[PDB]
Amino acid sequence: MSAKDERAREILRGFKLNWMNLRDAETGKILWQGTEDLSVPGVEHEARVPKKILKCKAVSRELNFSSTEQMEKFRLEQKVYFKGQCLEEWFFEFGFVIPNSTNTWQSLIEASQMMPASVLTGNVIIETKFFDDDLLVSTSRVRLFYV
Ligand SMILES: CCCCCCCN(CC1CCNCC1)S(=O)(=O)CCCCn1nc(C)c2c(C)n(-c3ccc(C)cc3)nc2c1=O
Repeated sequence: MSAKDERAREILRGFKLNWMNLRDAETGKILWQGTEDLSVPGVEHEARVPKKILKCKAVSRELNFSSTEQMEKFRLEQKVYFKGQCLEEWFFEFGFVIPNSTNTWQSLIEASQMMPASVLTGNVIIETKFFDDDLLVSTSRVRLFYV
């Protein structure tokens, strides 16, 4: 293959998403805790989160990942699909990743066009594109329910 395909596969085979917390950015209280690897591609993951998260002005997303491979510029492109059409796009950059390292990464998700939980629940899918700089490594998807 292009050998970039092989590098991308190398990075993916050595990557794990170990845990993720979603916090109310006002209090730090944990609204949702996940220990399963919801970055695995080729599946449609599901996350059931408390509907009150929709009333937080901001959510602090704190995750922990491991990577056997070095990355020059680990970053995410995330698309929020509502009823199959892109509603919002998020961009987050981690930067350099030491080979065989385990790293905690905090990002703030900030807010309007806010719809009720009954409308959003089961109709929101987050597509996450995992890049090292300009190299697309993987794409994973999670469907959100607001309970
Ligand atoms: C227009 C908005 C409509 C929809 C609601 C917006 C979403 N809301 C945001 C708040 C903001 C403040 N106003 C209220 C709403 S929300 O419901 O609180 C999201 C909680 C967090 C959503 N989330 N969930 C999971 C499970 C994620 C995973 C697995 N990965 C991931 C990371 C790295 C890799 C490699 C792969 C995947 N990233 C995830 C992620 O971002």
